[PDB]
Amino acid sequence: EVQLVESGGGLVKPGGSLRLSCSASGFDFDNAWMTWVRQPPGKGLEWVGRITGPGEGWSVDYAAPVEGRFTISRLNSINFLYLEMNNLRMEDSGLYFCARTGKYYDFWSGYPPGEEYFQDWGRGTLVTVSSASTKGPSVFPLAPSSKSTSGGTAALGCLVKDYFPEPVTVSWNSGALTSGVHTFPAVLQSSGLYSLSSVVTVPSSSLGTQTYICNVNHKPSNTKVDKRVEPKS
Amino acid sequence: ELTQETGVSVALGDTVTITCEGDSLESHYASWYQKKPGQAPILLFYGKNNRPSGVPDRFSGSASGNEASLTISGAQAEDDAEYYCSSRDKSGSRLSVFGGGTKLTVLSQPKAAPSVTLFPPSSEELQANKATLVCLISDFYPGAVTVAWKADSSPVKAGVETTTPSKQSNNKYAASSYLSLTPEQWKSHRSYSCQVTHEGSTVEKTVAPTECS
Amino acid sequence: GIHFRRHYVRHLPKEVSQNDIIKALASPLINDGMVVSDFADHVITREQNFPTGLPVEPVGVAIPHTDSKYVRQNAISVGILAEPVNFEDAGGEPDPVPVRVVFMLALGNWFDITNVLWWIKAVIQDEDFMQQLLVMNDDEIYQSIYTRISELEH
Repeated sequence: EVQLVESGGGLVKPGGSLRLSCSASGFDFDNAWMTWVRQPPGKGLEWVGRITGPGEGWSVDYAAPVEGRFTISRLNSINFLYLEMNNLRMEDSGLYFCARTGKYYDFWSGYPPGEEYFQDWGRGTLVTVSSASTKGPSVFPLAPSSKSTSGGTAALGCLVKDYFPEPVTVSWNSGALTSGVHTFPAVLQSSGLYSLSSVVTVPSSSLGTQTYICNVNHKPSNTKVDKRVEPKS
Repeated sequence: ELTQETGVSVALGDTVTITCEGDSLESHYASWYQKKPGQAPILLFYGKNNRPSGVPDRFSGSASGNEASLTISGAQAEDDAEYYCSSRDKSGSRLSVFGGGTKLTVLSQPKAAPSVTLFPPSSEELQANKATLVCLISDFYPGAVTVAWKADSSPVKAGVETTTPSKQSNNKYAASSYLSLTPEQWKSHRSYSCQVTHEGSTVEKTVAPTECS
Repeated sequence: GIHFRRHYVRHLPKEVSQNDIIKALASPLINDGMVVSDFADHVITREQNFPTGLPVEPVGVAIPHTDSKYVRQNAISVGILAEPVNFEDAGGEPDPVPVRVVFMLALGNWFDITNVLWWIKAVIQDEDFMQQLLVMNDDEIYQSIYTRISELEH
């Protein structure tokens, strides 16, 4: 079985450096061409660069916006591929994939140097370039009301505001309330900080009797918050 | 350098063609990749007529002029995914490039209108010098909505943050939108509104500073 | 670059088989250490599985090769056949291809492979030049092919 396993992704400030690693097994790595591809948040796949094989003397080609700041290399004795990234910018943020690269050329209709295709991929390593600092959330209640009640059930939640970096975990009643719980994925604000919301749909006929406490845990800042959400008067 | 259509829709069981256009395709073949969120891309087709074995036979590629095409004959629900083309950026180049990707929606479920819930700023947050409108959009299908905000009746573009829709555990989609404003702006107008348009149907929720939180 | 030397050209007699052609054309490449010792055997293996017969007019052509990992330095060896010998068709065709001109490729660099296939495609479509390959002696063929190869490396 082919396996490609990327590592080294993480948080880095604008202007800093990071080194990605890709461990390869299950194929003839020493003779394989290998490509790095990245996916910016909410965006498409972007070709980053490619290192060739022994017959080409391990030459490398790079995408224009990355040329002079990125270096690709390999250490064949341990089946590793590397990507070294300097003067990182916010737009370098995203998920970086390792890909085993095939070569294709059709004799009668092809044109040099044919085409490269990506026949096995890793799962990616995440690169976050951001000048923000670790910060725990503020947690605000989303009170149920007559406006958040369809008829049979009611909606209430917790607004988890202005934290960094991801992630934050939200449970209700210490993990006792699981049914009807919906934690929405975070939004990234132009400030550099994240916000999300968790809402729980509960019996309209229980808001006076049942307690609802959301439990917000932000490991990167060592912050836990417990917040009772009740109807307002 | 390689252009694809942003999104296409297909009915279950039909045939759909996705195309990719660029000068270099007049000299080079394209390869094709499927990608779903949180999963590695998969090569579907490359070259004149090469389907890697293990790829289902309903996928096929072709080429004509400055265009390359991926055809799925009998779209299955698994095929709902993003599709990327790739080739040389320029004829004779050693570099490569991808197209921007096409989102293929395979309609395998009844259309479902979004449930919209709109929360006003909490009094706690008003006591900090900030104010957040929270519009939660749930259980819609297919997974594309647009969201518009209104101050009274006039629209507001400043301070809006909307997430991309995300697949829930029951195969429908969710999204959330946030309108950030100052507490003076919030108490100023008579109401604000979150407007969610989905398949030409706009559903609107409204909250007022006449309190409740 | 690509090594092409005088004993990388040779005329071959009337009673040679596909395997004899491969071994003859590979002999000088082995002798010069351009390729591994069993290089001919891998070309036969690769040919049995992926034939390289080109049924072009007026003269049939073959481009036998193996994997680049069996190459130590880029080289090409050329064979002119007395009688036509049949190669299976490269485009999966069932009909065999009569071949009198053979280009054995021993290329370890993908950019040379594609540059060389492109060049061969232009060469076999030159009816004049093909007809010369059937009458020139080894020194003439080597002189003609060598100056053309040199036009690829640049």
